[PDB]
Amino acid sequence: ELCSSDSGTSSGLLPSDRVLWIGDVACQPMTPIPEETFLELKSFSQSEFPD
Amino acid sequence: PHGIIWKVSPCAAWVPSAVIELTMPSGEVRTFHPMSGIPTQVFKGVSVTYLG
Repeated sequence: ELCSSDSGTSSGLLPSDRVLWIGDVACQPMTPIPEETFLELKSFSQSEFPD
Repeated sequence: PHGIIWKVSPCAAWVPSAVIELTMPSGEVRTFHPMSGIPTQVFKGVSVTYLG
């Protein structure tokens, strides 16, 4: 919730283990699609999760 | 040397089937081949199947 003081961060050089990536996600180049397909996909998605 | 290629698919059911040219109310028109009791790759909710 808050940023507390840390003595190990005074040197200015932090190792790589102090960096966390929430979730496994990869990106890629995309292609634009019409609004009708996106609307149908959104409708099917919101219908797949009625709760 | 020649390179003759064959494609064999064994089957022992011989169930009736048909073609379906479905048109969505939005405007999309596609076609698919349903089987007798087998799903036909449901296209956004519609899972119409064929019976014999």
